[PDB]
Amino acid sequence: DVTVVYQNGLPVISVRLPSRRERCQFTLKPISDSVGVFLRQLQEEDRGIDRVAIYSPDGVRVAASTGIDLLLLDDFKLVINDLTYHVRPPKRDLLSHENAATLNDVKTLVQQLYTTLCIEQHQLNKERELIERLEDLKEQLAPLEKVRIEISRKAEKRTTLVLWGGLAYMATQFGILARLTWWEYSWDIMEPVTYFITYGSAMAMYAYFVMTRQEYVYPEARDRQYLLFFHKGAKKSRFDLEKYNQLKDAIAQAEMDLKRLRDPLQVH
Amino acid sequence: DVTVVYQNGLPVISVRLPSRRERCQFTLKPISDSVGVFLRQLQEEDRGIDRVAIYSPDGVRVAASTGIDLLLLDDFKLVINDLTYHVRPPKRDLLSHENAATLNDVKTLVQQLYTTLCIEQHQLNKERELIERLEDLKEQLAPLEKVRIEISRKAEKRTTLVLWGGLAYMATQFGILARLTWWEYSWDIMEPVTYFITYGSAMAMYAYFVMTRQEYVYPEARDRQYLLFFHKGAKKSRFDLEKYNQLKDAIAQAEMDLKRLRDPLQVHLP
Amino acid sequence: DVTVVYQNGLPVISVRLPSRRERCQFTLKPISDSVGVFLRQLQEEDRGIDRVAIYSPDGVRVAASTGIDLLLLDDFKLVINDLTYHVRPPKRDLLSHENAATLNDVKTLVQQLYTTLCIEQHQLNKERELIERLEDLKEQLAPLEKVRIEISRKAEKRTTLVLWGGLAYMATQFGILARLTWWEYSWDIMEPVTYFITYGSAMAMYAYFVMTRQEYVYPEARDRQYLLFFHKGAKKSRFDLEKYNQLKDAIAQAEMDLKRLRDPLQVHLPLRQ
Amino acid sequence: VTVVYQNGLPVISVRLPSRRERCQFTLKPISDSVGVFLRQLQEEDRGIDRVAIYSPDGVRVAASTGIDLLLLDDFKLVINDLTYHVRPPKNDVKTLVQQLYTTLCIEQHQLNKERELIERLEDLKEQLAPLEKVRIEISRKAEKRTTLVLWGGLAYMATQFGILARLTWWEYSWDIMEPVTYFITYGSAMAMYAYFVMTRQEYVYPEARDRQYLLFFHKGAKKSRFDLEKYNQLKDAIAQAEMDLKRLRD
Amino acid sequence: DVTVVYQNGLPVISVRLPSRRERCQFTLKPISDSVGVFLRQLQEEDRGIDRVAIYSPDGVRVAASTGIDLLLLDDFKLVINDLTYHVRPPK
Amino acid sequence: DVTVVYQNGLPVISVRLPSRRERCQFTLKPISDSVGVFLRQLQEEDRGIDRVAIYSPDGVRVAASTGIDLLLLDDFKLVINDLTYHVRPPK
Amino acid sequence: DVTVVYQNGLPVISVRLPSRRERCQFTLKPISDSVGVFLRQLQEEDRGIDRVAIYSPDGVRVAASTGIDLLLLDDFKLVINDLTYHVRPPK
Amino acid sequence: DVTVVYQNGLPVISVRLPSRRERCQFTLKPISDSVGVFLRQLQEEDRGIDRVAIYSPDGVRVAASTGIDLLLLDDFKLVINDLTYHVRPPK
Amino acid sequence: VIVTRSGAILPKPVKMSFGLLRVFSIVIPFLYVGTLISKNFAALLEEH
Amino acid sequence: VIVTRSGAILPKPVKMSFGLLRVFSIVIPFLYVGTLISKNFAALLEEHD
Amino acid sequence: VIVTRSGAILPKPVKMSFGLLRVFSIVIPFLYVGTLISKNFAALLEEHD
Amino acid sequence: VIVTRSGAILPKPVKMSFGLLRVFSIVIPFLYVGTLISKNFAALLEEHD
Ligand SMILES: [Ca+2]
Repeated sequence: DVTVVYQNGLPVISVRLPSRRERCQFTLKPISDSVGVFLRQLQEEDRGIDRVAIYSPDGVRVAASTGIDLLLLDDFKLVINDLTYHVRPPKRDLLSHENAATLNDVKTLVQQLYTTLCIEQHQLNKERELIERLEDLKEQLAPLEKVRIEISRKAEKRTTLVLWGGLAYMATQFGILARLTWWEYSWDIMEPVTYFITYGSAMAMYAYFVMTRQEYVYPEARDRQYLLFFHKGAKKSRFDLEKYNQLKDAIAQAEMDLKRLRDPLQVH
Repeated sequence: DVTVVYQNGLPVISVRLPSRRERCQFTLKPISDSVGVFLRQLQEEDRGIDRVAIYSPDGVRVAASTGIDLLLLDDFKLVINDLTYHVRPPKRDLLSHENAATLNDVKTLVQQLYTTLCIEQHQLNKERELIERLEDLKEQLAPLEKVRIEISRKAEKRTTLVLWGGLAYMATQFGILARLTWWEYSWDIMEPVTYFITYGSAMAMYAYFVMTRQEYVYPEARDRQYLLFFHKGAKKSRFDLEKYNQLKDAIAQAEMDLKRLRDPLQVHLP
Repeated sequence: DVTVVYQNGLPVISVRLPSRRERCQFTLKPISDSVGVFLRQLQEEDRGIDRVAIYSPDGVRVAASTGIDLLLLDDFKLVINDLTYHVRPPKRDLLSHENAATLNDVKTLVQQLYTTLCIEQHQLNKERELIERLEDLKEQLAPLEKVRIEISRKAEKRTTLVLWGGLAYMATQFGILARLTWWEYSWDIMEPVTYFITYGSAMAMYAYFVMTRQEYVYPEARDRQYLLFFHKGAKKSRFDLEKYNQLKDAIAQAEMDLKRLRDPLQVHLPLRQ
Repeated sequence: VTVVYQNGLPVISVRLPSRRERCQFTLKPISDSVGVFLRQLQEEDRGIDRVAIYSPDGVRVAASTGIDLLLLDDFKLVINDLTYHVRPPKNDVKTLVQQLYTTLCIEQHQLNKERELIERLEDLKEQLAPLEKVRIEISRKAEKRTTLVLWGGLAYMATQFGILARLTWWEYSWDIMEPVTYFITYGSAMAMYAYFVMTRQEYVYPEARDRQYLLFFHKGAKKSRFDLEKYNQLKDAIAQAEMDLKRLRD
Repeated sequence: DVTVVYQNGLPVISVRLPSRRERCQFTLKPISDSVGVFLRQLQEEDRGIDRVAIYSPDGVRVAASTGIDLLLLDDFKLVINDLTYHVRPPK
Repeated sequence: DVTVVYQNGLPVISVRLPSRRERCQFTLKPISDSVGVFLRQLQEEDRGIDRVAIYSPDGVRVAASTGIDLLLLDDFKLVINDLTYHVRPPK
Repeated sequence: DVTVVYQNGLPVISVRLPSRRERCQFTLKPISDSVGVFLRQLQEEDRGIDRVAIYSPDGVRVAASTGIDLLLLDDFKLVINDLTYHVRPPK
Repeated sequence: DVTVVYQNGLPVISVRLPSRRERCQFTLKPISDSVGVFLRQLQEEDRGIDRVAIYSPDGVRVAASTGIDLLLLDDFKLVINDLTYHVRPPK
Repeated sequence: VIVTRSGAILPKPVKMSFGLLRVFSIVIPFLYVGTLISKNFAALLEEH
Repeated sequence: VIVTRSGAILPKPVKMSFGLLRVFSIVIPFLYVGTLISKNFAALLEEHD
Repeated sequence: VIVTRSGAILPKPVKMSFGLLRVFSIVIPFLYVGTLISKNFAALLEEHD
Repeated sequence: VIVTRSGAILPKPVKMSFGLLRVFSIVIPFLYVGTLISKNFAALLEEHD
């Protein structure tokens, strides 16, 4: 006989092939496969089938365009070579053709399966495991923070010593010309010296563009100098500078995954 | 005896082969390969093998499109030529019978409800509705396009006239200040005039900041001039720019939603 | 006698075929199907059909790429090998004005219940196909980078030399005024030239803005000149570049898709788009 | 032999016995297998008397398995007589029923959240107004005190012009006030550097007034006892609710 | 119906092809043509047929390498798609 | 009007070509050629014609695999798109 | 059951094929045909049979180059798929 | 055990093939067939075996065009995949 | 910078009410009171 | 600025048609206008004063 | 600038503790050092050349 | 910005190929060529008159 039973979410159709007289089972996908793919998959399995076709129970051939899901709603007649097999094992037991009466069995099944499988404890287990990871990551960083702060507190002082040294440079260069050119000296000698200092500053601000590949602005130079004092100063203390920005880029993702899990809009 | 060992989260099948009395191992993924790919590979590896089959514990034949993880639940017979090897992979399934029948009864009923009232056709209907609404709004943009592009080329021509009239001003000063330091005066007379012009310029660049709340950057004082000429022209050309703005804003949302719906990672449409 | 019946919200046509002399039934999709492959299916069901045609009884021939819902309202003529039929569909009612306030939400609920059950064995398939496609695009990229590196070894070098040449100009203009004011001529006769060099610099900075819409910032100038030298040299080496940047965009799209696929496969949190 | 896929491809390089040539191969993990690997190997050279890849358990692996299925473990590479060991670089139903359970409890939960979010968005706007009435007046005072700084800096710009303009045309000629007019410019440069080093911000015009605005606002926020820590909490909690109610719609 | 005519010794078989219902006639060299040639000409002229066979003693099946000079001794059934024409030859 | 000449021991078919108005001739070895081989040749020579058929015994049609040397025993209505050529082969 | 009966100087073999459950006959030319051709007229008359072989001394296989008449002098076993028919041709 | 038996005036070699663990007998026609025909009837009959050769003077591979009449006068060690069968001919 | 991300056009830029006279009727008295104190200071510098 | 986010190369930017001719054809005549507009200025201010 | 994208108010920008007197007390002493270093370099340069 | 959004630290910026000792020896030879061509011109226009 030809039967079909639902295993593992899918229909399984058994059939009796003519050559070697042995049965076979076909596990066929209802939503994607047409009834042409199934009749190709029969002839793949036993090449001795010349004519194989599927009939609606009232005559007409169910042609090879329709779906398996459209075809397992009602019964049908399989015809292999000469024999017949009228197969009516689909057994669609749902007798409603109604919306809510069929939908409210799904909540019964899912709410039974929510209680039988202890899943709310699994959800709280995952919500525990995430912070269990995050507090390991907060403690790997915690003793090694106290050398990064040590390097930063020195590089800050060196950058501040650069900045006020530059302001002292301008405070001295003002005073040299102020002392000379008003009363100690002439004015008409200190005019080209002034012009050439003002042009040499424009030359050095271009040499800084050449030697650095960026523009000379005030807050885009002291940050470069701070970082260049940080990496040299952290060569000497040797605290695995790649491990720090490897650890931060994992705590900043577990911390985001906790925010995306605890989102009160969706019940996780 | 044919052995199956789980290695690395995958199966490994060691088989004795007939054409050379040796053993070979086959590694295959249970999520993509099927029965008819494993027997095809076993058919490819040796030549003297000429009949291959996989049976059930019963006599029935497992076909050539069954998934491997739908085959590694129970033990199974492998038929090579005239022998019959019996294989028993380890039962690891960890899901009881009612706990494997309930979710099955959910899946079959959801599939029947999906098939019964053609949900995929209503699904394709929504994409049809979006692809018609998007076109009927892009067509309503088309009368305003010519009305925009004429006032836009007008405002671009006027701001081009303004930009070149800046440089004409920049040159006609350099002519005056070059004649009168060298020909019919000297530099001792026109020395402070250049200083007060270069200081009045630095004060007018502050008055520009006092009027409009931005600095005198060269593109930033071009975009403002162009857009202000655009509005003072487009008021007198008398088209309702709110119907341009609202509709052009609605286009890039009704298309972004369509791109979100045609996402090839997030299955909605077949 | 050819009938079009609506079963389960779908048209089902029963056509008589000449060879096996049997009626066959087609389940046509209304929205996502055309007439030109309906006729292809009708030819696939029976090899005996020489010519098959279909048209409105007052027009000439309905063409391909016509949706079924346009065709499926007139009583239209069908033509098989030497025979003619004229078929009429039934009129369709509509209950959806009040009765489907539930039903339009039922459909959207059951579609969510399907995409809950479906997506697990889809994400893995799309991820494996995508990681195959990414390596295909990498293998196709790997020879073509050689001509690009060959161009960018030289178009970089000319930009470096024009930067150092500008610095050389800025040095020589410092020199030729120093020697002409401290050794040969006065300062008080080479002062207006000294003024107009600065003024002409301030005017050339404006003419650069009028030519191309740039502010003339120092990194915004060499990175405009580098692209001009690069597309100059791309004519010289006859490099094909649209395939290159299209291929790079096709790799970046796959990288973005893998970055989104990291989240449901490993964290089992929802996906964003 | 060695395996490095820093290139994206695992570079293997093997030599046959008694050759001089250390041939290197490119093999994909996704569309390459053992078979065409051995074919690319054996079209090159002549020492193809034997070729095999055994497992570390001695057994032959089949020549149609995947490369990423191969190099994830070790393998004994065997050519005609020589042995190369390789050192390469080394609940799903519960989640489904959780997704299937939370598919049913969204249509009620979003409706249970929307009215609560409308309730809180109304209560916070009830909270806001007796603070907003004070804040608009304090902001108006800060606006007036900032505007009187802008037009007062314009006054210094317009007064320095006059004091440099009367001398150099009536009393003190240009040749004995030009050093004054250079050093006012250089003192205007030193002050622009000192504003940088003293406030850690570049001296640009639209940021300096929005620096002085916040000073003229936080001097007046305490002197009229505006509890600003309440105001930037309510203004955060309204917009955070509104971004959620935008998400409940689509 | 099927008619077989000895035209100067050469047999000519007139069979009604079921695609377009007009008869077609076939002529056979009775030594160099076998059953496998005649049935291939049936499937090659008309293409709407997909099963054809020749049953001589009314029980069993003639193979695809019998010469027609051995088949025309006796009467044989000829099946087409769902039809069974019993042709009687001249002797 | 068709007049067929036997030549070198084989017939030479003279066809009025009705699209481009000429009268062409062929050379046919009817073992590796046949009737349908000839019907290919009229669409290849005169590419302005599309419908062609051969009705030999004044009733019915010939296959596309019978030889012309086997066709010599009967007349044939050689018909092209909208015409008729009711000719008898040379003997 | 498989039988061999002489007809007009050629042996006729009647075998029951397993795809349809019909009997089929084969007429062999014993001198110019080998066993390697008789085993190929079974698999194309019926594509459903995949391993067919002949055992002449009832223990060992016969390769596919032995002439048909050497096989016909002494009885043998024809194996089709899984069935073993024990034949005995006469003198 | 490779055996050569004369019957009907012809040698019938019996070889054990390793795919199906069972024997296979041949039929050699020594005047017509050469060594190469006998070597082709091993890789045709069983496609599992892949290297085969003949060592008659115990030293060398015998040439691929030797007649069996120029082979059976001594022994010939036959190699299959890795197995060596020393044969002895009847005289 | 003239168009938004969606291709829409930016709104009309703001201008202060009657403003050019507001910036022009401040510079002139502050240019005269920068001129008066010039003489008021210089005629005392040329005495002390 | 050279490469995009993906790694692709930015297209060749536009250059103005007859641009460097159009800058000098506006500089030079207005240099002559700024010459003639103040050669006739000092003579007039000397004639009146 | 003054208002966050939600609508809040930015906190107070940090001034330097004892702000202006550090500038006023680095400018003056190095101005006197530049005062001394000019005349006591001119006293070297004027008499040897 | 020296610290990214995840709190990490930006990579090291690099000085180029002893640039300090070749900018210093490219600003000098062009200055020497400049004073040479300036003396050449200030003599050549005196010889040209
Ligand atoms: Ca001066």
